[PDB]
Amino acid sequence: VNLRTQKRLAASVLGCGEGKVWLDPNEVSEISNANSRQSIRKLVADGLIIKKPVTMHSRSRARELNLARRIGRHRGFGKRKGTADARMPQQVLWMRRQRVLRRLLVKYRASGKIDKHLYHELYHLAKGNTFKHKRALVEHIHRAKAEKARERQIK
Amino acid sequence: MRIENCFFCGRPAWPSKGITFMRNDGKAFRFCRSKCHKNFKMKRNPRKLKWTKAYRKNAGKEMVVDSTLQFAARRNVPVRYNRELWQKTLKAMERISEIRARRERVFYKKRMAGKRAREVAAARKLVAENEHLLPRLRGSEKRRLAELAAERGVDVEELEREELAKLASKKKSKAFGGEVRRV
Amino acid sequence: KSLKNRAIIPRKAVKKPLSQLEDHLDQLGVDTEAIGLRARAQT
Amino acid sequence: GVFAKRTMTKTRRRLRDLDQIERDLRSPRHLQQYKETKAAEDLPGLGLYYCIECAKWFESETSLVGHRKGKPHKRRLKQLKEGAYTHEEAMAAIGYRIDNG
RNA sequence: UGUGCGAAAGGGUCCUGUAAGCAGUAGAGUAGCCUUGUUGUUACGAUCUGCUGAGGGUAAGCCCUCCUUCGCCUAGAUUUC
RNA sequence: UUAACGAGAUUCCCACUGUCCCUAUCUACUAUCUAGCGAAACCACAGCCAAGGGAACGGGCUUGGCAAAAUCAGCGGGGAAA
RNA sequence: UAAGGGAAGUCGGCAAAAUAGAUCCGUAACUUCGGGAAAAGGAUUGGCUCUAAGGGUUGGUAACAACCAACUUAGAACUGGUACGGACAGGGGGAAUCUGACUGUCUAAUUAAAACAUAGCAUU
RNA sequence: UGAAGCCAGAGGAAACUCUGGUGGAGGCUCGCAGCGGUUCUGACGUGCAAAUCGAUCGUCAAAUCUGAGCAUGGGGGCGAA
Ligand SMILES: [Zn+2]
Repeated sequence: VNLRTQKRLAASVLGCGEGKVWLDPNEVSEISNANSRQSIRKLVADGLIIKKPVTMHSRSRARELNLARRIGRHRGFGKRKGTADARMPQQVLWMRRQRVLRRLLVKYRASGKIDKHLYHELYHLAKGNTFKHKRALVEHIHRAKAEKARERQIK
Repeated sequence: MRIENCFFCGRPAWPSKGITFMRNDGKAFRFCRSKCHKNFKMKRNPRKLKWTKAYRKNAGKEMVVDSTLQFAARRNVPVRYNRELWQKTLKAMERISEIRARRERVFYKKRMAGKRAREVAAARKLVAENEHLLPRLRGSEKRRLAELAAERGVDVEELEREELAKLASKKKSKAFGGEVRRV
Repeated sequence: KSLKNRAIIPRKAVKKPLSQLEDHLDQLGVDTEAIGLRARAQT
Repeated sequence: GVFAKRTMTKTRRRLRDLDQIERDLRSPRHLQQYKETKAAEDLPGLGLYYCIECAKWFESETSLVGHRKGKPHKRRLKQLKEGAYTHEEAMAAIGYRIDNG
C-alpha cells in the first residue's frame, strides 16, 4: 500500500506541511481508497487524518534573560563584543539630547519663563554643547534668572 | 625505609610511588600520584578539594583530638637499639590501632546521630502528601472478596487484609508496549 | 515525551481502548461493573 | 585570558607559590633574596613597582594602583586571608607531629 | 555433569570528587507588613554548611564467589592410511 | 638615504612551538574480510642468479650455483610504468 | 596531544604553534604633515545583589510630586574558580634592504610580477 | 578612521591661535555575501571534473559584480599589450 498521494492531498486539505500529516496506521486500506479531496475531507472529519501540532519553540529563557539585562546583569566587559559606538551610537545620543533640550527650551519660551533673546542664546549654547542634559539646562536657566533678578534689584 | 605521606592529599606514600618536587627555597614536596602532582602544578588548594585529608580535618570529619594520636611522631632524638623495647613497641602499636579504630567509629556515629529523625520526618511528610499512592486492592478483587465473604460468612475486611499481604508479597513490574498481531 | 523533536498528539485525537481504561480504573480501585463502561464505550 | 594556555603547566612557566608569598610578606629578607634572584634592569619599570601579593612587577605606579582594583589581586588577598597550604598543616591533617626532645 | 560454560548480582580493587532533594539566627543587599525595629518580621538572593569520601562508573583484554539467582549440556554437518 | 601602499624578492630579533633530539599514543575514513556490482593501462614469448659470450649489451647461448604444488597481505631493487 | 630542551631541523622556521573580541593606560623613528597606528608595551573581562546618571505625560520655586517606557553607561559589595571574548568567532609583532608611486589590469588550463595601465610631464 | 562646512568657550587691535562638540569626505581601511585565484613536499592524477575539492589568501561602494538586446569577423576583429 502506497499512500504518497494521500499524504500530499491531506497536506493540501489541512493547510500544513506533509510532515504535519498523520495517517492512521490501522486504517491504511480505507485511506488508500481515498483518491479525491472530498474523500480526504471525509476521512479528516472522521478523524482518521489529523494535523499534528507544531513543535515547541518557547520564549521563556529569552524573557528571563531580557529581564536580567534590564535589571543590569550580563553587561560586563566579558559580555561586550562590539565597540561602544557599535553598541550605542554617539550620533543617536547627541540627536536625542539636542531634541530634548530644544523641546525644553520651546516649552519654557511658550510658558513665558524665558524671553526670546535668552531663548536664542540658550539655543546656541545647547548647540555648542554647554549642557549635557535637561537638569544642566534647567540649572543654567535658574542661575541666569538669579543674575538677572540681582541686576534688577541693584538697578 | 619508611612510609611517607602525600603533601597534597595525605595518603601513604610507599617507595617508588609518586614524585617529589624540589623547590629552590629548600623545601621538598612528596606526592603519592600524578593527580596530586598535577593539582599542585595547577595551584589548587588541598584544603578546598573535598577528597583530601586536609579538607577533612578542616571540616572536622576526622578525629583530630585523641590520646591515641599522640604516640606517632617524627623522633629527632634517636634511641639506642633495645630488643625488648622494640617488641613492647610492636605490642603497643597493635593495641593503639585497635583502640583508635573503636574511638573513630564512636566519632563517626556522633557525627551521624540525627539522620534517623530527619528521615522519619521526611517520610511522614511524604506519606501525608501522597496517601493515594499506597497499595490498594482492585475493584474486581474487592467484589470477589465481598461475594466470597457473603458465601463463607467471613469478614470482608479480614479477606482484604490478607489480600493486601499477598499483593505486597508478590511484586510484578509492568512492561512498555505490547506485540501487534499479524494478519 | 519527545518534545525536543515533535509535539505530543492531543489526547482527544486518540480513541482510548476500553480494556486499558477498565484496567486502569481497576488499578485505581473502583467497580467498573457498577458503572457500566460497556454502555458508555462507542463502537 | 591566559597567554599561551597550552604550555601553562610546564616547569619553565612556573609562578611563585602562595606560601612563598606569605614568607615574603612576613619577612623582608625572603623577599630580598627573591629580588636578588632577578635582574633589576630587565624588570618592568626597573623593579620600582612590585606587588608582593601577586608577586608581580608593573610598568608604572598607575598600572600597579590599577591592578589593585581588579579581581586577580582581590583573589590573591582572599587566598592570603585564608592562609596558604604548608607542611605543618599537611602534618596536622594526618595528626602527625615532630618530637624534638 | 564439571573445580564446567554463560547471563546477572554481591564483595573487592581502582577512577572521579561530595548526587537529587530537604533544612539552616550562614549569606552582600533589596522590597513589603506591622511591634517601626530591639537576629523587627516576612519574601527574593550567586554562594556556603549539614545530611554526604557521598552519588556515579568499574572489563569491554581487573580479581573473587560448589555454599547469591537464572539458564545451557552427552549436539548438528563434513572428512579420514 | 623619496612617505604611504604591496598574496613582489632578501637578512635578522622577540614570542612560539613534535622542525628536530626521538619518537609515542588516540579518533574518523580507507586499506582488510564478506554480499552484490565490476573496468582500464599494458601484453613477441617469458620471467632465480654468478662468470664467460671481441663490436664495453644479454633473459633465451656455454659452464656452474641450484631447483618442489596452489596461495594471501605488503613492498618499491629489477623488468614493466611519463 | 605529547615530559625536558626550544630551530640544534631544513637550501630556506616549509608546516604548525603562538596573537586575536571589547574597555582602559600608553604608543618611536620617518613623513608628501594626510599618515605611520590596532605601531610597540601594559591593566582587566564570570556570576549575583545593588546604587547612580541619561526621558515622556498630567497636576497647580512645578527650581515639586504621581504615573508610564526602554536601552545604554558608570560605581560598589558579595561569591565560585584549574579556565571568565570559558564553545564559536577571532591581527603574531618588530629592525632593515631591494623594488613598483598608490587604487586598478593580463598570460581561461604551469609564470599576478620590477610587466601593463594610471594621474603628472614633455614633444610633433 | 574621521576631510570640508557649522556651533560654543578662551585668547588675540584685528588676521588668526587653542580647546570641546557637530558633520560625514575618501578610486581610505577590517571584514559577511559576491567577484578573484596567493600559498600548500595539500586532496585528486585511467579524477566527481579534458582544470575539480579543502584550507589559506586578494578585493569588497568602486577603473565593483552581472542579465538581456545590439555592434565589431580571419590579409580581419578586440586587446589596462
Ligand atoms: Zn596524594
